[PDB]
Amino acid sequence: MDVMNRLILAMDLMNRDDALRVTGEVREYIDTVKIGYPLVLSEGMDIIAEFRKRFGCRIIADFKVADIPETNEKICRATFKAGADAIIVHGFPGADSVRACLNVAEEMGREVFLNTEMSHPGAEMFIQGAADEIARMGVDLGVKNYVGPSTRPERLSRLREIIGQDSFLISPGVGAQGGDPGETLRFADAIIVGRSIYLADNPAAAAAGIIESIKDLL
Amino acid sequence: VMDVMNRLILAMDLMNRDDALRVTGEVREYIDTVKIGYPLVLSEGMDIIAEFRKRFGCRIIADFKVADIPETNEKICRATFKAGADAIIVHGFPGADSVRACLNVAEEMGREVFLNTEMSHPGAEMFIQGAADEIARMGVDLGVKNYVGPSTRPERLSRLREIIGQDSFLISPGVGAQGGDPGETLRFADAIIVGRSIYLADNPAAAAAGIIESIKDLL
Ligand SMILES: O=c1cc(O)n([C@@H]2O[C@H](COP(=O)(O)O)[C@@H](O)[C@H]2O)c(=O)[nH]1
Ligand SMILES: O=c1cc(O)n([C@@H]2O[C@H](COP(=O)(O)O)[C@@H](O)[C@H]2O)c(=O)[nH]1
Repeated sequence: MDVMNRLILAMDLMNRDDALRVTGEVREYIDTVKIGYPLVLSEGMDIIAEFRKRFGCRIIADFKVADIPETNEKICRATFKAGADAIIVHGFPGADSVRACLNVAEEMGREVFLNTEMSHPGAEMFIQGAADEIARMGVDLGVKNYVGPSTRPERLSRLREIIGQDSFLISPGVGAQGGDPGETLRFADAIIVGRSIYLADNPAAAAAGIIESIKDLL
Repeated sequence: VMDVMNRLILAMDLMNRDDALRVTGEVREYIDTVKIGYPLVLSEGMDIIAEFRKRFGCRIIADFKVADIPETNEKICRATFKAGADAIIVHGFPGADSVRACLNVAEEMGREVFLNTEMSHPGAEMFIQGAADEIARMGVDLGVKNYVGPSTRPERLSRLREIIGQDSFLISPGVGAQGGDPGETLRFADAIIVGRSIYLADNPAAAAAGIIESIKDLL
């Protein structure tokens, strides 16, 4: 996956007009948008096709898929029907649940991203202790796309070690949650940025600023 | 706690609006509580919750397995309750802050949170099972009153009932298609969740009635 400027916009605004306007304001800087449940549950799955029509951007559906295999298959099918290029799935529910998603992605010509360790403080309770094993599970299953935490560069580096340089790694927690863009790109292929851009007085200048700060990494 | 008719919750995971409505309507006399998940919501929109409320006298539990950071969890819960869901189901494996985010929105909005503790499918054995007792205890500590646990592992369902106590409300999926027994599950759960055994049956109403006949002495 070739992400413009190594920068993925997390579009978590919850109304269509604002989401479209802000995305339009930063369109020159990105070509990949992560759309999650905040926007989809507020405006419907048709918003994905709308983004594709307006911007041609790739769409990663951040749905943290975390059900039994049978339900996971249905969720992926509905998601790809809506035009998503990729879906993000949790590894904590185990290998069968991940495989269910890989099957549908293969059928519809899409990608699965595996979330290995999350960025927020609560990730320390249960997820962090399982994270290396979840990463190895991804490797065993043939997963090629991963998500790991900008807020813990040492853990992000370990995840990169496990999955290898061939795998694709994206990383949220940059900006609002405290992660640094350049440090994160030592290990991740691309950074995910939400509030630092979409809540900024001037989203375009915020994106431009982040890009300026990592210009030597592009 | 919610008064679940016949201790039976329909898992409405058909992805077609016409079929979902038909089947739900056919079993309406047996079931006043419907679990709606992402298979149906992602296919037909959040307005499906509105349509079920309009058409049927049913409570709606939004099974969204909420599993994000606290800030995003808050947004998901707000949108879900705004749409008319009585309750939402959240994961505990992302930790206490993520659960608390959901509880806070539910408190503010006058709705309820269910916490998923151990899941019913084989893969749950890899990571979830080992965390499940602690996730349940965490729930108790956070003041969670409603829980989900697995019909497919009676021993685990029993332990989870112990941890959360008799006053807590416990619902349990994995009955029928996944191999769990209605009667045995109701030894520990307040209500059973049933999907395919009902919605894929030639006569969903007869399937529901048959489940209910099998547990008649437990009502
Ligand atoms: O570990 C993770 C995984 C995520 O997907 N995310 C998501 O990435 C985005 C981060 O947005 P923000 O830059 O506003 O903190 C949100 O959509 C959040 O749900 C995260 O923050 N941490
Ligand atoms: O541990 C769990 C938790 C669930 O919510 N579920 C959900 O309960 C329902 C089970 O449906 P069924 O009776 O068709 O197996 C599905 O909606 C599934 O997503 C589950 O099967 N196991």
